[PDB]
Amino acid sequence: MWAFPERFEGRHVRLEPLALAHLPAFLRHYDPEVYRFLSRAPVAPTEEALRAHLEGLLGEPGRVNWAILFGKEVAGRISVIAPEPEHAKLELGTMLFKPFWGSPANKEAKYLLLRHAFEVLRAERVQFKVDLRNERSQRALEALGAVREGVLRKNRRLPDGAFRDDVVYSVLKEEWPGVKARLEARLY
Amino acid sequence: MWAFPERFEGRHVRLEPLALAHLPAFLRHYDPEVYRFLSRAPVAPTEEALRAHLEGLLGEPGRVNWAILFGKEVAGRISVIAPEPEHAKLELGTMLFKPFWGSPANKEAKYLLLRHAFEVLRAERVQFKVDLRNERSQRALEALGAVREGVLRKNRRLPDGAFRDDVVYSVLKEEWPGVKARLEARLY
Repeated sequence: MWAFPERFEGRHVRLEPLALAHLPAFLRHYDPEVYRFLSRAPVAPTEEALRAHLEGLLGEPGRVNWAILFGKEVAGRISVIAPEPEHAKLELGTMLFKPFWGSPANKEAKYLLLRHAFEVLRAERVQFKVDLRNERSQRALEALGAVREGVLRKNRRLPDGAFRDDVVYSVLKEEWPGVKARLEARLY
Repeated sequence: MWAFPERFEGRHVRLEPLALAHLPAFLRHYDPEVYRFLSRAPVAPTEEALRAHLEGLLGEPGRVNWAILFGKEVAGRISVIAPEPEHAKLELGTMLFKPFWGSPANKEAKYLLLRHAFEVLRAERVQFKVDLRNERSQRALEALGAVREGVLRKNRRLPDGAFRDDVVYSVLKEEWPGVKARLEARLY
């Protein structure tokens, strides 16, 4: 199994293990737009629905989650999804609360995790998956330098029964130096 | 959970649950080319290596496997991989022994499973994944009418440490009638 740090320290954010103790941050910054392109979105603007969503993140087998701390606030979370050491690959996904969109939080959280994945764990592939309707995130990944591999059509079903398409992107180990450079220029 | 038939009866082949009892067929028709683009390929042309490969197929969580019987021979196998009823999708994969390549076995096995998936289980998406180096299978899926969605770069690692790219294809429920028609014209 791969081991990851419980905590990361960046110039703009710090990461710590996501926990139920972080729920208040989720209750303080609820905006449906933040969850609309995520699976198992909170079903209502309530503590119960948000608790269920957070418990879902913490309970997914193999998933490792960190809260992203930006100043005195929890800005969101970043997750290592389905890590597969045997294939030297993993998936990375982030979600930031609305007030922090456009802050350096998302980029530095990714920088910290990508660096550990590629430089320490020697991952060959890190993939990202986003809803075809999530333009904002596709632009963010394009800016990051991730490669758009394609669209998994009707790859997820919502509670109401409608289907969504997933755009798959990836950064390969050979591409990390270039990606790292772009991120450092933008962050530091 | 989705329920599948233990047995299928076609005009050219019949399907029955894959089992250890089928191992002799694997030992009677060994050819490394048949496994070169599959993960966990038999590590040697031996009973032990082939037994390990077959046990691997039977032990993968959620995987449902059938032996394809063509006349008095076991021609290969077909598998439902990672079925996810909650998202109305599954993956389908086949492997035929060399002597049966070009026979109607592969197409009818797929026809039978695709029909059950789309018409009975109401699947919205059936995906196929093949090694970018497996030209033969990519041509077979093109002929089937599956849509090439993209290439997952360095998506699997081999025992020797080299990486392989996976081409992802899919057939959506709306596309099944067209696919079914092409298959029936070719089979019947």
